Formats: sequence, structure tokens, C-alpha cells
Amino acid sequence: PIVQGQMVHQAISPRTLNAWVKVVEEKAFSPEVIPMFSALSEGATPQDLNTMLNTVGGHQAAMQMLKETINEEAAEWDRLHPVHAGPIAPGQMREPRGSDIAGTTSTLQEQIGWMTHNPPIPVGEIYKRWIILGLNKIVRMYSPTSILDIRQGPKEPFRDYVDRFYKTLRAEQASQEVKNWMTETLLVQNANPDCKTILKALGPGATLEEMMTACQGV
Amino acid sequence: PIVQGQMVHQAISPRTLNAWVKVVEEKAFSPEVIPMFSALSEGATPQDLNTMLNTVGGHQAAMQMLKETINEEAAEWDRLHPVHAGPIAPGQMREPRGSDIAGTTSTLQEQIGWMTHNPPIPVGEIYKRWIILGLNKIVRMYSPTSILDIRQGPKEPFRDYVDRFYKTLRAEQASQEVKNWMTETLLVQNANPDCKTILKALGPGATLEEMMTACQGV
Amino acid sequence: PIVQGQMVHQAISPRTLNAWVKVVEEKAFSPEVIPMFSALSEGATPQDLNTMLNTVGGHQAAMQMLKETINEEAAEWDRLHPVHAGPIAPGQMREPRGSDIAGTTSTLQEQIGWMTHNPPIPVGEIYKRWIILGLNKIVRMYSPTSILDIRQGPKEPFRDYVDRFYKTLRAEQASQEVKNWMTETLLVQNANPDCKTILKALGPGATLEEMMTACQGV
Amino acid sequence: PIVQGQMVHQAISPRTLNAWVKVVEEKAFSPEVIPMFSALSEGATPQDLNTMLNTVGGHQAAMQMLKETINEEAAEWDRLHPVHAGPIAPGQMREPRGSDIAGTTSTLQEQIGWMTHNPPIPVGEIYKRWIILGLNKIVRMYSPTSILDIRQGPKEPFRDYVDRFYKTLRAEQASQEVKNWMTETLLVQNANPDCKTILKALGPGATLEEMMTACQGV
Amino acid sequence: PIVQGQMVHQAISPRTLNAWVKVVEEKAFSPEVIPMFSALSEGATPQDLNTMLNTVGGHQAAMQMLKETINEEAAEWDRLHPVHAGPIAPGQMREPRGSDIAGTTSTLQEQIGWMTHNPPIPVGEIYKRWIILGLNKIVRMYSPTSILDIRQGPKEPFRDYVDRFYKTLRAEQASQEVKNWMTETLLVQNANPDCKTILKALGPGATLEEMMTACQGV
Amino acid sequence: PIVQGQMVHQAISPRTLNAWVKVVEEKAFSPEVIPMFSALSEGATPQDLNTMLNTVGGHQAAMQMLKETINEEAAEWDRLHPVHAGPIAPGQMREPRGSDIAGTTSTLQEQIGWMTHNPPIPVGEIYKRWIILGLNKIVRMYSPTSILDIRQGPKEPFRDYVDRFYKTLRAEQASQEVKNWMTETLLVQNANPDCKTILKALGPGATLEEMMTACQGV
Amino acid sequence: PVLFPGQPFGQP
Amino acid sequence: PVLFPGQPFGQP
Amino acid sequence: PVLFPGQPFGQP
Amino acid sequence: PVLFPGQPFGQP
Amino acid sequence: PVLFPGQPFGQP
Amino acid sequence: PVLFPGQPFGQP
Ligand SMILES: [Cl-]
Ligand SMILES: [Cl-]
Ligand SMILES: [Cl-]
Ligand SMILES: [Cl-]
Ligand SMILES: [Cl-]
Ligand SMILES: [Cl-]
Ligand SMILES: [Cl-]
Ligand SMILES: [Cl-]
Ligand SMILES: [Cl-]
Ligand SMILES: [Cl-]
Ligand SMILES: [Cl-]
Ligand SMILES: [Cl-]
Ligand SMILES: [Cl-]
Ligand SMILES: [Cl-]
Ligand SMILES: [Cl-]
Ligand SMILES: [Cl-]
Ligand SMILES: [Cl-]
Ligand SMILES: [Cl-]
Ligand SMILES: [Cl-]
Ligand SMILES: [Cl-]
Ligand SMILES: [Cl-]
Ligand SMILES: [Cl-]
Ligand SMILES: [Cl-]
Ligand SMILES: [Cl-]
Repeated sequence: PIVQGQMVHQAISPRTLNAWVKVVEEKAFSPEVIPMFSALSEGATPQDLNTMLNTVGGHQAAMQMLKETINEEAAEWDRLHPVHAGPIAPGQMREPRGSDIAGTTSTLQEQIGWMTHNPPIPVGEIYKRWIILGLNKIVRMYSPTSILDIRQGPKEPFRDYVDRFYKTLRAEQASQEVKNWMTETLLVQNANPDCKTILKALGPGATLEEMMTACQGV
Repeated sequence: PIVQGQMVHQAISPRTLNAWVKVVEEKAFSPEVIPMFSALSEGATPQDLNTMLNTVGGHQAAMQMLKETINEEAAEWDRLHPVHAGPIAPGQMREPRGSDIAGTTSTLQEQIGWMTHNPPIPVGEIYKRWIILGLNKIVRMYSPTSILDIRQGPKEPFRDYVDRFYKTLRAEQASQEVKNWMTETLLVQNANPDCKTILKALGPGATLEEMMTACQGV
Repeated sequence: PIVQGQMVHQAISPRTLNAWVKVVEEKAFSPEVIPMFSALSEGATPQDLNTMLNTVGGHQAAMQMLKETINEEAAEWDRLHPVHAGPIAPGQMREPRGSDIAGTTSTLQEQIGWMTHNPPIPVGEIYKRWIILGLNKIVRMYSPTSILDIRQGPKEPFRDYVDRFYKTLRAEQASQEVKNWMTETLLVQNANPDCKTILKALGPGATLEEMMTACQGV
Repeated sequence: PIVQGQMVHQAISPRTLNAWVKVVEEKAFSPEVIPMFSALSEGATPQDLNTMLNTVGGHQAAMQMLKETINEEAAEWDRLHPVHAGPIAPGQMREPRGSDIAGTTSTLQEQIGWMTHNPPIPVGEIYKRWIILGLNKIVRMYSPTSILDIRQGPKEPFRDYVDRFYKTLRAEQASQEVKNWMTETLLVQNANPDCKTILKALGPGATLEEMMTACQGV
Repeated sequence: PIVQGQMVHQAISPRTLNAWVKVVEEKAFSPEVIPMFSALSEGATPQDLNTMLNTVGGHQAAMQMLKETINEEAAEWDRLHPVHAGPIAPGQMREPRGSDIAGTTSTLQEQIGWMTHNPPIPVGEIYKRWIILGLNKIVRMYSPTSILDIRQGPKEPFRDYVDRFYKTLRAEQASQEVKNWMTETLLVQNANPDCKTILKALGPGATLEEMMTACQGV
Repeated sequence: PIVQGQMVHQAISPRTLNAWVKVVEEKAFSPEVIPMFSALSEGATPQDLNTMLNTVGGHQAAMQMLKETINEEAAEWDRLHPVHAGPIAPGQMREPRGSDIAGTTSTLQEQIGWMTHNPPIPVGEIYKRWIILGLNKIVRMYSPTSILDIRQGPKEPFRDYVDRFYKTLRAEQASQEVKNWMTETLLVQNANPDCKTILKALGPGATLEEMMTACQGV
Repeated sequence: PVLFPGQPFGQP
Repeated sequence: PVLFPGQPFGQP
Repeated sequence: PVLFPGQPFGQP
Repeated sequence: PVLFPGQPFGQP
Repeated sequence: PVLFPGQPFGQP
Repeated sequence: PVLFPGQPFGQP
């Protein structure tokens, strides 16, 4: 990554790599892997991100899907940023193509040149956006359950049922409004009768804290 | 975080993340998790705090409650800080909205801009206040016991009983004065007879050291 | 802590926190915990010390006793440092109250302001003094044995007996002179006969090395 | 390595060495070892790379093959860069021979001199290229399977079969176009009938995500 | 410690403390503990050395012996450095007494003042000398064997016998010349007959390598 | 060590020491220990090297042999660098004797003075040369096998046999040309018949890759 | 509202 | 008093 | 395309 | 004397 | 040749 | 000689 008043470049540390590898091996494609990745690659260059993606042993199907997603994003970027004709002036620097953002046709010094520019051309955060999108699609695709199937057991504590519910919801393929609707509908809709009657008695304007406090005794 | 004479920005380290994750997995929602969190996020930006909160695997009900608490705090902040009309001057910077304090509508450079200002707009410590409040409500809600139920066993050493007492008191939902009253009343009130008579003989103006020394033999 | 030619402030590291927590969990309230604490909090601010004290899980009775000791120390400090009337001049800074030394009524920037002043107002080392005093009282109170009860077994090597002796002496509640007397009296007084006769033959002007060399064969 | 505005030289850290050694011992010659190596040797000098290669215990046949590959690369470099006659001027520095790039006939200060020059003579990245080529040949030679033999089991989930497929493909000895052909032909060609019919029905213009979603139920 | 062009002060790190503690717990009072100690306290101040000595749990007899040795050294230093009458000038600094070298009557800033002076008053290395002397006496006193008793077994390889020999010799209480004599006499004197005849045939002007090569077959 | 534009001195870190100790305990005197040592002591001073050598527990015979080798090297150095008569001028510094290079008669500041000079007097790399030579003699002496005895089993894969071969060759006591001859002769000479006929059919101008590919099926 | 169910912390 | 039962260290 | 099957990330 | 039995190292 | 069998990497 | 048996490395 590159950290701050001038910016300074440093390679990815051994324990950032080890951390990422062990996270992939232990948790595979759980939702919380996406923040960890973004946490382990803050300020990183395309070379660092490609380093983290190449160090993945196994899971080659998911890595291929991620490759295809990055291909879509880079192609769209090239569509939105057309090529221009001429040699680059001595003072200036060319604008990054989709292949340069992925670190394929760009050196480390060119990426540092884009990220250190004023105004900055944040190639690392753009490439990070594409990668994180692909990771979203992989996580949502490898989710075994559906939000519609989460139902509270007869003798299951309300806390556990809500845990399962939002656990499944976090990996769902839905926009913000759709998740709002799922929360305001299926949660009370799929609760067990003893607690479901109480939650219906509370009303749709109740907080989760009041719902879990209400069904704590049952 | 951002550490000091000029301030310098650095991302959250791999072992701060690993530390936080392992603390959540091992101790879940014990009181001492709140200092550790605050210890692992000193000088942190909203992006770092959201990084620590997003890396939590499971416990999604508690994370939802924390989300709602942050919603209340941000809404109140917007009420207290009304919007103003006009474009921002070149030299100045806008004042952070409730969505900017949570890092939702603000970039990392804007948060650094608010924290580096003179006078500083400490968005990270404000967001940290909201988060720590939500964590207080989660800890107090997930406490299994009550301060009223802690009673000393007949053959239990006084040290163990006091340990249980203040263990339960630390997670209680009570103001400072209410905890003062609980300490000055229930502790001697719920002691076993052999030691309770001695503690009554000491008087309400005795220290805890004199009480534990008094009941050490019994 | 704050380390050196100008002083620079840094938060407590993840492995200082982890070190302190694991030391408390493993060794609880052994004497050597007090140096370790002081070793893990060199140059620390009141916020760092309160961070280390708040991260203690369990042992809430001892933490309460420590709280009371700090209350005594702060009250005495306020007695010795009377309040003064007036607003603080722009160039100057107020003198810390007992509540400011404990980090309760003082921010981090104010503590840094007191520690960076010339002459320095070392609030962190003062608060550290109070805390270490309380830890002394906790260690001495949780000592299971007494210096008077340490007696050498008939077939116990002299090395082991001396180890037990000074082990108990280190946790004793006694001034320097009283410990000198305990060493010059009880050690030879409570040795087993075979070795006790030799140690009496050496005389009270012998070193511990000559005593242990003398009783090595027996 | 040497990191950045002037460049600064630092030796390889203990945990970079330990990381590399443990990676070799655990994973031997798996594909993902090549990125890890390149990740552990970013900005490194020929001395650092030779340090990492010499710390390998066992696997001496592969290390010999790597030696021979480096011999080929260095010989070719000397062919492309002919010697020149004369003593080096005081201000200038000689151009590196194939033996200097491998760190055999060059000191550490000379390598730092080549990497710090403007324009830089990146001896470390060149030597790194040769080494990584040799590692490619070792990985491809120690691959136990062939891309032609990967066939989906009758009751094997499509995800697992694709995982095996691209796992074998990553270690294959083939150019980019040949791998494109292998992907667009053998993958659907070697699928089990139930899923193979669906994949044939999709058409050769389908993404891997649509193929795995299509065969998820079967 | 204090490291270098001006000197900068830093406290002892958590893993230096942990390293020292674990070395004491694992290896107790083996010879190689003395270098490790000196390795963990390079450039250290009296406060750091007292920190390392106070963090020792158990072994209180040896710690007492070390205390007495330090008392002898400090008393001798005060004898060699007599007190002088007068107040210290504003520009100058007093000369350290034996109590100041041990960090008892000196603050951290005074020790930094002595070590940063030009010419330096190296109080930390002097105190380190006294401590290392005491550690020498403790190691030599806790050695279970004698150099005179090391004899080669009839079927013991020569390598093992030499290992035992120099293992015992390293902990011996003898000057350099006495150890030279022990090596040139007892080693061949206490070898088993089959090898002893060969070593006698070599002559007293043979290296250890030639002796071990000579007795390798037997 | 001392790292770089001015040089700065730092002591050996706790995990460099721990790394070295654990390497010695685990792998004893394997060839790859020599790079690791050189990797853990890059830029080190004689004091650091003596620190690493003194922290070795056990193996005292090998340490004695290393001592004797260093004695030979230092004596030769003194022969090649004769003493000169006179006091050292204020601006200059004496030339290091053989005892100064080993850190025996030289302080840390004098070694830093020699290594920081322009031109540098690299005492640390010279002492490192002597030490590494002694380590070469120890490794070659503690090798259990000979290059002449390595023969391929009848059903042993060619890869394993080559691994054993070069494993033994790396520890051999032979010059570069002698190792070239051993490789070009004994390897094909001591292969099993089925593969030996193929390797003879290839010719002496074949690479190791072609030999191992040729005998892969058998 | 600033945070929403099933959505990451600090997301627009 | 500066510290109180059941209350964190360094709390107002 | 910028990435290809069986090829490393960030390779020309 | 500078060090005393039962007393920490470096204590006044 | 620059590297040789049985010889360390980067050795003259 | 510069090093001696039973004596530490780098000792006078
Ligand atoms: Cl279900
Ligand atoms: Cl519940
Ligand atoms: Cl579920
Ligand atoms: Cl109860
Ligand atoms: Cl008790
Ligand atoms: Cl309880
Ligand atoms: Cl007893
Ligand atoms: Cl004894
Ligand atoms: Cl005892
Ligand atoms: Cl197969
Ligand atoms: Cl599937
Ligand atoms: Cl397979
Ligand atoms: Cl014996
Ligand atoms: Cl032998
Ligand atoms: Cl022995
Ligand atoms: Cl053999
Ligand atoms: Cl083979
Ligand atoms: Cl073998
Ligand atoms: Cl997320
Ligand atoms: Cl708290
Ligand atoms: Cl790769
Ligand atoms: Cl202490
Ligand atoms: Cl080597
Ligand atoms: Cl030593």
C-alpha cells in the first residue's frame, strides 16, 4: 500500500499475506471475508491486490468468476474512457486503461504515479471496487440458504432465530429497499406463534431491542 | 487511526483486526470487550470503526441493534446541527452530517480533513461514542443475571462472593448513584449470616478491604 | 504512551494489551505482575492506564479495592493542591485536579499538554504511582502465607527452602527495615537442624552465597 | 529489499524468511507458492533472492533445475549485452553482467548502486524474472495430473468439478490462447451428462456464473 | 534502551519482556541465559535492567544473591568515586553514585542525561556489568557437575563426550588459563582407552577437529 | 546491525535471536542453517555475531571448532596486517587487529566507527566470513553420508534419488570443479539400470529437467 | 436512517 | 470520589 | 478481456 | 547497601 | 555458467 | 589466540 504529508510506498507485509491466506482457508467465502480483504488492502496498489488474489490456493472456480467480473468492469471503463491519439507530453502521464487498472499493462511505478498525482487517479481503489463487486457475487452465489426459509423453532430462543435471520440476510442478493421489506415483513412473519403474537402486538414501529426484550421470557 | 507534531494517517494493522476478531469470538459480549474495542480503535477514523464492526462474523442480531442505536444518535446529531444553504468556499470544508460521521457519505480524505482541522472536528471519536453506547446497550441486554439475585453461599469465601457481585454490577443498567446505592445496600444485605453480622458490625463507613479482611477467616 | 528530541504520542499497541490481559489471566495477583504492568505502561497517559485497568475480565473485587485506593490518593492530592480562582490565561494551562490525574475529567490532549509541558506535569507517572500502590495492597492482601510460617523440611534442599522464604517475603506487608530483620532472624531461625547448626556457625555476617554453599552437601 | 522520496535499503526480516521457509515446507511446489515468493521479495536485491533460495531445506533437485534455468537466462543476457573495453569513469558505473544480476560477482553496494541509479538498472526484478521462470518450470513439471483427464463424476457437484478443472489448468504448460481453448472446449466436453446437456444448451457464449447456477440443482 | 545520529530513548518492548520471562522459565540458570539477557538489554537504562530483573517469578534465592553482588559492586564504586562538596552548576550534572547506577536514587531522565552526555557516563553498561557478574556467580553456583568428573563412556561417540566436556567447562569457575589447562589435560586424560590412545598419538599440538576426525570411526 | 542515506545502528531484535535459537535447536547443523545465519546477521557488528554465537545452548564441541577456525583466520589477518608504531591522530582511527574484528578488544562504538568510515572497514562482514567458514567446516564434518554412496533404489522414483544426491552433494567437502565432476559422473553412474540406460542414451549434454522427464515413467 | 439491515457499516 | 463501583476507570 | 482462465492476476 | 531483601530492584 | 551444482546461490 | 575454550565469544 501507500500511506501518508507526502505519500510513501511500501509492499504488503508478511503477516498481511499470512492473515489473508489463513482467512481464506478458515472462513472460505463468508460475508465477513469481504471487509477483512478490504481491511488488509487499504491504500493498496493493483500489484498488491493481484498479489492477494494470486496467493489463494484452491477455490479456482470462484477466482475464475472474479476474473470474469473484473473483465466486465474493465471493459465498461474502457467504454466510458475512450482512447486518445498522440504521444504523452514530458510533464504529463497517460490515463489508465482497463488493463492498467488491473495491473496487467502497468508497472508499479506507473500505479504509484497515478495514485500520487494531484488530483489523484485512484487506480487501486477502482480495481478494489471491481474486486469487491466480484467478491459480493461469489459470496451471494455460495450462500446455501434463502431469506424465505428462516423460521423460528418452537423452543428456539428469539436471540438465536434473529441471529440466523440476519446471518442469511447479510448474504442475500437484494437492494437496500428489498432488505428493508424483508426485515419489516419476514422477521415477524416467520416467528413462532408464542412470540409472533407478542411481536404483532408491538406494532411495525418497534425496535429490534424491544422485540428481543419482549420475547426474552418465552 | 491517525497519530501524532503533525498528524499522520495509517490504516488498521493486521494484528489489530485479528485481535478484535479473536476477542469477539472468545469473549462475545462481556463488559471488558468494550475497553478492548476502544483500545483497538484509538484515534481511528469512521472507516476504521466500520472496518472493525463489519469484520464481526455472526452475532448479527446485536450488530443490528448497534445499527439502530447509531441511527438514533445520527438523527439526533442532524437535529442539533441544521443544514445550511450554499456552496462550500474553496478554503473551507462543510460540516459533517450524521451520515458523514458514520462514514457512509464521507470519503477517507474528508474524515482526515475533519480530524486534522484546527479546531478539530473529531468525527472518529463522535462515531466512537455512538458505537460504544450501542455496545453498552448490547452488553447490558445480554447480561444473564441481575444484581438483586447475587447472594453469598454458606461455605463460599467472601472474596468469591464479592467477585460475583461486582461482576454482575459492572453489566447492570443503572446510573452512578444507583450503583452506589446497590453497593452500599445489597452487598452487606445479601451476605451469608456468619459474615453478614461482622459486616453489619463494621458500619456503612468501612472500605471493601476492611470488609474482606474481616470475613477472611470465616 | 509518549516517547522521545520532542515527545511523540502513540496509543497502546495490540500486543501490549494482549500481553497485559494474558498476564492477568495466567498469574492473577502474583508480585511479578506489578513490574510487568509498570513495564507495559512506561510513559503511558492516564487514558492508557485506565485502558489497561478496564480490560481486566473478572477479579472485580480487587479492581474495586484499587478504585478505593485511587480515591484516597486523589483526595489527598486535592488536599495538598488547593483550587485557585480565575480563568486560565491563553498561554497557560490549569493545574490537574485529582480527577484529571485519573483521566476522568481530562481529555487525551490535556494529558499530553501536561506531560509535554516544560517543566513537565507528569500526570501519567503520578496516576501510575497511585495504581501501583493499590496493586501492592492487592498483592499483599491476596498472599496466602506468612513469613513466620516458612520452615525448612528435614530432607528439603536448602535452595528450595530459601526460594520459599524469599517468595513469601516479597509479598509481605513490611517496611525495608522489618524485612531486613526478618531476613537476618527468621531465615536461620527456621532452618532444619543439620543446616541450622552450620548457619549458626557461620555467623550473622555471612552472605547468602556462603550459606547456600555451606548447606549444599546436607 | 529497498523501499521508497529517496530509496532506502533494509535486509530481509526474520518473519519474511520464516514465512518463506514454512511456505516451502507446507505447500512444496504448488502454484500459489510463486505469488507468495514474489510477495515476500518485492523490491528485493539479488542478495535477498539468493538468501531466500539458499534457505530451502531439501528439494535439491528442483533447486538444481532452477540453477540451470538461471544459467540459461544469464547466458542469454550476456549475449544480448556485449562486453565493452575500458576502465569505468569516476562518475559512472559498469553495466551488470549475467553474473552480477545473480549476485555472484556483485556486492550489495553495487546492486544498490544499480537499483538506485536514474534511470534504474533493476537487477533485482530481472533476477526475479529468471527465478520466477524457473519456478514456473518446476511447478509445471511437478504437476501430477493433466488437463485432459479432469472429468466430472456422476454425483459430483458442479462446483467441485470446476474447482478441480481450473486447479489443474493453473499448473498447465500452455500459452494464454491454448488455455482459452482448453476452457472453451474441455470444460463442457468433460462434464457429466445431466449437467453437460444443460451447458450445451446454454451455448459457448455463457459465463461461468451462469453455468454453475444452471447446474446447481443437479 | 537508547539507540542511535542523536540518541533516542524507547521503553522495553512487550516481546523483549515476554522473551526474557520465557527464557527464565524454560532454561532457568543455564549459561546461554547470560548472552540472551545481554542481547535483550543492549543499550538499556538502569530502569530497563531493573524491569527485567523484577519480572522474574520465583528463583528468589538467586535474585537475592544477585542483589548482594550488586551491593558489593556499588559499594566498591562509591569507594573509587568519592563524594564532592557543593551544589551542581546549571550547565553540569552530578556524577552518579552507586545507588544512581542501580536506578534506585536516579530518575529515568537523569539516566538518559548520563548516557547522552559527551563524554557519555554509561550507567546502563556499568549496571549491566554488575548484573552480569552476579549472573555468572549464580550460573557457576547452580552447575550440578564438575569438570573433573566428565569421562567418556566405553561405547559413547567422541562427539557426545566432547559435548558434555565443554558443556561442563562453560559453567566452570575458573580463569582463562585454568580453562586452557583443563582443556589441554583432562580432555585427553578422561577419554576412553580406544580413543585415548589415538589422541595421545596425535600429540598436544592437535586441533579439536583432528581429534574428532581421528576418533570418528571408533 | 547497521542499516541505511547515513548509516544507523540498532541492536539485534528479540525475534532475530529467537529465530536463530529455534533454527539451531530444530535443524542443528544442516546446510541451510548457514544462509539463515547469514540472513539473520546482515549488516551486523562483531558484537551481534558474538551474541548469536553465545546464545547457542549445547553443541559445545562444534562451537569450540568454530572458535579454533576464527583463531586461525584472525592470526592470518594479523600476519597480513602488521602493527605500526605511534599514537593515533585525533582525526584518524587505528586499524583493527584480529582481536578487534572478533569484537574481543573493540567496543561497539569502535566497530560502528570502522563500519561507518569512508572508505568502510567492514569488520562485521570479515568476522562474518571467518564464522561462515567455520560453519562450513562444521557442516561438512557433521555430514553422515558420502557422495560416493548415493545409489538409486530399484523401485525408487528418479525425483527422490536426485533429491538424495544433491542433498549429500551440498554438504560435501569439494571445490566447484570437483562438484561439477561428481555431478557429471556419479549421478548417471549410480542410477538404477532401467533409468541409467535412458540417461546414458541422452548423452552428457542433457539438462537435469530432460533427465527427470525421461525417467518419470519408469 | 444511516444504517440499514443486512447492509455493511459505513455503506452509502 | 473519583472512581465509583461498577463504573469504568477514567469515566467522568 | 483483461483476465484469462488459468493465468495469474495482473499478468500482461 | 543499594538492594535489600524482599524489595524490588531499583527501588529507593 | 553462473550457478553450479552443490554450490550456494549467489556465490562467486 | 583470540578465542579460548569455555570462554564466551567476543570476550577480552
Ligand atoms: Cl431452513
Ligand atoms: Cl432471546
Ligand atoms: Cl440458519
Ligand atoms: Cl443467582
Ligand atoms: Cl475471602
Ligand atoms: Cl454469579
Ligand atoms: Cl507453611
Ligand atoms: Cl541446596
Ligand atoms: Cl511455601
Ligand atoms: Cl484423473
Ligand atoms: Cl454446484
Ligand atoms: Cl483432480
Ligand atoms: Cl559424572
Ligand atoms: Cl564422533
Ligand atoms: Cl554430562
Ligand atoms: Cl547410502
Ligand atoms: Cl520422478
Ligand atoms: Cl540419502
Ligand atoms: Cl461488509
Ligand atoms: Cl469499560
Ligand atoms: Cl501466479
Ligand atoms: Cl517489583
Ligand atoms: Cl548456502
Ligand atoms: Cl556468554
